Amino acid sequence: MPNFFIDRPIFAWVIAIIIMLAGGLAILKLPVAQYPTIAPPAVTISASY
Amino acid sequence: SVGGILRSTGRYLVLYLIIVVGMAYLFVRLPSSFLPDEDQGVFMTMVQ
Amino acid sequence: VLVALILTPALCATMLKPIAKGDHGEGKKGFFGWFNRMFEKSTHHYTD
Amino acid sequence: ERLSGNQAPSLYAISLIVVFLCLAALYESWSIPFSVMLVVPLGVIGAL
Ligand SMILES: CCCCCCCCCC[N+](C)(C)[O-]
Ligand SMILES: CCCCCCCCCC
Ligand SMILES: CCCCCCCC
Repeated sequence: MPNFFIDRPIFAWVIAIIIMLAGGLAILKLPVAQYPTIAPPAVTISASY
Repeated sequence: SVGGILRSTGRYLVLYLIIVVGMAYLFVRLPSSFLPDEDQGVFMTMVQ
Repeated sequence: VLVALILTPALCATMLKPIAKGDHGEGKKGFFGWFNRMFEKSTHHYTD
Repeated sequence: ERLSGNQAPSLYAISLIVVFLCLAALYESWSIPFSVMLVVPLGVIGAL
């Protein structure tokens, strides 16, 4: 694989550029927060007498 | 015929740019919808 | 590892400037000249 | 209609960019791909 891309430097760039482009487009859509869902979920039953 | 086109070259590059402008015009001109209305062998009549 | 097997070798074969046999940047001028002599000397200390 | 909708122009831009990059890998050239990419408007004109 190294000897393949040593002779084919433009191919090597294409793979890198496509990965970078995919990454760039991902940053636009990706949500932003402090933490992910780390808190375990809770259910509360509320009753009144 | 192709042999004669390559002797000109620059002539047909100007014709290409007119096709690109022609393409650009039709695209801008063409109205846009989502999905066409289909005949489903059924319809309804509203009475108010 | 994929970048190091695909891109890095391609760049090394095209972008890297040829280094002459025996040259370890000891003859460079300024700070880099001093650092290279320091490191080459520090390597001899370490290996010993 | 209000929130989001017209995202086609950006996807067509990305499509042609990725096709150019893939053509560049196939031919091992930044220039040769254009010979293929310049055919696109000759097809789009007919559709319009
Ligand atoms: C962000 C894309 C920039 C890619 C430009 C690469 C061409 C410069 C020459 C590098 N080379 C192909 C010889 O390794
Ligand atoms: C010298 C060739 C330049 C490489 C083209 C990079 C394409 C950018 C895609 C966003
Ligand atoms: C890079 C380490 C050099 C020091 C070696 C220790 C010699 C006593």
